[PDB]
Amino acid sequence: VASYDYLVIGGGSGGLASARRAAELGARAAVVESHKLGGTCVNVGCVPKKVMWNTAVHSEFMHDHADYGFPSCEGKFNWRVIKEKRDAYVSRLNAIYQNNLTKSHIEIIRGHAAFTSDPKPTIEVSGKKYTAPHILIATGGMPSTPHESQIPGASLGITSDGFFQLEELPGRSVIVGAGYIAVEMAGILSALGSKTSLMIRHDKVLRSFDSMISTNCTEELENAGVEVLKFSQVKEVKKTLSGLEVSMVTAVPGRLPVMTMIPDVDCLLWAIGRVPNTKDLSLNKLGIQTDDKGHIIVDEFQNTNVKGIYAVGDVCGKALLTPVAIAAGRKLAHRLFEYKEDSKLDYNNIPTVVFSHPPIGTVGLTEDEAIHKYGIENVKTYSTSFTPMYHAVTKRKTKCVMKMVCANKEEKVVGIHMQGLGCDEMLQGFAVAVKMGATKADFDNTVAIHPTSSEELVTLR
Amino acid sequence: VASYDYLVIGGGSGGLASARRAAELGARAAVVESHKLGGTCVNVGCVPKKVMWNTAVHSEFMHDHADYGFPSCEGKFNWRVIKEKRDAYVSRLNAIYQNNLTKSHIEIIRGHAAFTSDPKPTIEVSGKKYTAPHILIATGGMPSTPHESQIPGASLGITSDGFFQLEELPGRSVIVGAGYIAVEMAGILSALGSKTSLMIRHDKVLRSFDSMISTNCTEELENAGVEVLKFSQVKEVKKTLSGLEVSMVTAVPGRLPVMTMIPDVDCLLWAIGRVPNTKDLSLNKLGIQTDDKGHIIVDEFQNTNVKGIYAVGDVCGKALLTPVAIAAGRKLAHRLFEYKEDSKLDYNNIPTVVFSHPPIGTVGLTEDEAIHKYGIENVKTYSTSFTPMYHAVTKRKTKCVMKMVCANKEEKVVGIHMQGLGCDEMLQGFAVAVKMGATKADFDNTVAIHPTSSEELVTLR
Ligand SMILES: Cc1cc2nc3c(=O)[nH]c(=O)nc-3n(C[C@H](O)[C@H](O)[C@H](O)COP(=O)(O)OP(=O)(O)OC[C@H]3O[C@@H](n4cnc5c(N)ncnc54)[C@H](O)[C@@H]3O)c2cc1C
Ligand SMILES: Cc1cc2nc3c(=O)[nH]c(=O)nc-3n(C[C@H](O)[C@H](O)[C@H](O)COP(=O)(O)OP(=O)(O)OC[C@H]3O[C@@H](n4cnc5c(N)ncnc54)[C@H](O)[C@@H]3O)c2cc1C
Repeated sequence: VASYDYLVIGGGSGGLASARRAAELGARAAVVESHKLGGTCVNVGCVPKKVMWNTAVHSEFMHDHADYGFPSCEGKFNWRVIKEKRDAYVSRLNAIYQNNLTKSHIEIIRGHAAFTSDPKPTIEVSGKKYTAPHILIATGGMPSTPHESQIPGASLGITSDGFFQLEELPGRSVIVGAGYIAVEMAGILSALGSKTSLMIRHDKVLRSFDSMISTNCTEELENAGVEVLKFSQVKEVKKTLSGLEVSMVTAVPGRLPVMTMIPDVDCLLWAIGRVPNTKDLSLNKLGIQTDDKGHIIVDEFQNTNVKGIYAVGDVCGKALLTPVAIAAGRKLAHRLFEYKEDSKLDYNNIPTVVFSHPPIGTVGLTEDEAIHKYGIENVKTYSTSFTPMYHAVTKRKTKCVMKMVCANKEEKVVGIHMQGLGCDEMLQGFAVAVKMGATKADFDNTVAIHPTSSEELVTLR
Repeated sequence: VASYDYLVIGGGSGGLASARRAAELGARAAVVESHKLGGTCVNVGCVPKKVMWNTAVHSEFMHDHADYGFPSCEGKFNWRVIKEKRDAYVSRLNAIYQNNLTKSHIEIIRGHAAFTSDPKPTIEVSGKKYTAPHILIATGGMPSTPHESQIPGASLGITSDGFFQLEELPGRSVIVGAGYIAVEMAGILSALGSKTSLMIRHDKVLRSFDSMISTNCTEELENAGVEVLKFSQVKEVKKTLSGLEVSMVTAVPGRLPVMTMIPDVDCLLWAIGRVPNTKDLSLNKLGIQTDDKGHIIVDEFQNTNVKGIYAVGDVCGKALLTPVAIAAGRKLAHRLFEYKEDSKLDYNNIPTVVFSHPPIGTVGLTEDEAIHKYGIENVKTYSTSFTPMYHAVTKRKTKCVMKMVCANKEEKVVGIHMQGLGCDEMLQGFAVAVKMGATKADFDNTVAIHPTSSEELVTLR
């Protein structure tokens, strides 16, 4: 039984960040990883998605070439070219992460970890036992797929994981889901030339975002050539002579349901949710609490119900983002190894960017949320909608929408929501201001930068 | 003698902003404009420059097309196409501004204003007299050109004004100056295909910016194909059989001077400075103080030395930016018409973006300036340099450099300097944070947005 100061199960965003900071603080740490280091973000998430987004962005920009004075660009996108380069880049990152661990003196234990029946919390990997007074579970999640029992032929569809394995651009693609992953995948497939449909259960995507954003985003998708199938769900999938045939039920409220077949589908992509990866951990041998989806339950300090067992990141089911896993893992290392007892992540005011076309940035409360926290009488919003100057000379157009949610007489800025060209890079510093408690006077008293889209946020009236 | 509550001389950025706010406050105002409304920014500045930058940006992006999986884009940029569209857009703005004035009930007096010999400050426009207890001079500036006496044939060169009149892309262009305007013009001409040289008196451009930026910017220019002629100045210009011939002196320190002729020059562009437009105002009839360049001198509240005469914007010679003229004109209207005596613009922490390739964003003190304000022992900087993920798959590369200047033990953020893709839209919100007095802990405690360039600023170590 090898003993360490800190054992980290999972070498993804949160596990690596926590292990590294712990080691800086003098901990003797080991990371257990059964697949590739870098976890979901590097291998099948953030990174490869962003490369594909940059690619889709080129496709759009190329539509405006002629408007800008240049000769019309003619063609066909070659999927394999970028796929090969994308894979190589991921390989480069994997090697870097590994080196980061080695330079820090963190041991990498390769294999699948499971808790043992032993009294003091102990794990087993490949027959060998390992123990530590502090064990972090950061095993992340996985894409959720429907059961063949509820949707027959569901297994003919792929998930976001399968998207990263594709080697050719699918001719006809149907994406099921209305969350950010669904939205991003649809936007990439469509821009690159797949005839794409997005199938949602209601009438708008991103229903948990501020309603200005969910409305605007749904419109932008339509405008970009994505067919949004509203109030629709899949009833069955079947393998035909030439691709797939999707049976769907459309049930507009106030109307009779109608069943439609979607033929000649090359790619059916389930983007319906994520499930936590806890199933094969033997949690129950320690009685560690989970919810009914399998999420590990923790307190504000990332503690599980068992002393010396912590959990961070996706496996916890809250705020499923790489930077949150990182920040939570770092704060936890400071608490454990630097004895900063008050060290923990504040889950409010976490900023998010959705890589749609144009991209979306949001931080803080939606208008409704502020309304429920402070009362209608105490909430005031400011918004603007305009066509960015980029489009002044183009036939193709996109819009930029921005909304600021203020509370109390002081007009404290409690939410910023926007969609538009440049919004992916614009959000970070306003997130800093929001975190600091800025009021609207603070924004207004900041001299604008002209001509930019960002200046609109400091000139709202 | 027609009397108003407020007379504004000049209908550009600051004059229009001030007149509009005054009118909201109940003032009966009139704007005197001898040319086009919108002034320098709209007609020959910010706006047309940005359109040309977006055009240059397309040119670059088109170099990466093939790397991204698409077929090589082949050609020749057509200057007149975009020129025509750019001019139309400016025409659209002129009409909008005019309408803005009318909707506000502001009178537009068309013509050139000059002060009169009259005791109570009075102006004359086209034979008629106008007076007000509050008169704002916001006449802006103009490009500076050398005297034929010092540089013979200087008048064969054009200025940034002339740049906006060009109808064809010059084959060979030489730009003289090392300030932002010079840098921007060179970057646009070069990206669009002119064989471009930038002639600077020292070894770096943007010498008043943080030295990380002046170094990086000079390198990026070289890397983008701009020939930077260091320690060089023009000695004479002459009209040859086929364009211009520029005689220059290069005087590297530690070396002997060497004279070179530059032949076959299509376009010689002077970007050496701006001069205030005060010369034809008859200021001296009121004894209004100017400095030796012709700038009107004002106090912190924009007052001139004469009661009821104010000046804002470029004519004052400080912080030559549209948003500063706007903010100063607005604060002044609140002071005059809302009786807010403490109403004035804080000239610290004004953010700037330079539309180079990649763009530059800066706010606050350079490292040297912090060093002189606080002492070397009290200044600590943080910086990073990296290749944006956009280039992971391209043969062409650009870099991103960021620097944070902190002061005192608390590490108050007193300066942010950066250059890189996306930096034009990234700056605004950090400018808000800087204005509010953020410290480095405030940045560090803000959860990152991944994957973006902006996240680097909140993860500096
Ligand atoms: C398509 C997609 C796009 C995304 N885009 C973004 C984005 O742009 N920005 C963003 O912020 N977030 C994005 N996310 C979310 C981000 O990827 C996750 O929030 C993040 O990866 C969660 O980190 P984690 O540390 O919890 O887990 P993970 O990164 O998943 O890592 C868990 C690791 O544990 C390993 N493991 C699991 N069980 C065991 C075991 N028993 N023994 C040993 N090893 C084990 C796994 O192999 C894995 O490497 C995206 C996600 C997806 C799916
Ligand atoms: C090439 C270039 C690019 C620039 N790019 C940017 C940029 O991207 N961002 C930025 O913030 N700033 C930029 N600037 C600077 C910005 O244009 C100026 O700071 C801004 O225009 C100054 O406003 P102003 O109100 O002082 O004067 P102006 O806008 O110049 O207006 C002065 C007005 O007064 C009129 N006038 C003058 N004298 C009289 C008289 N006697 N009677 C009647 N009317 C009169 C003039 O015709 C004019 O319309 C740029 C400038 C240039 C030259």
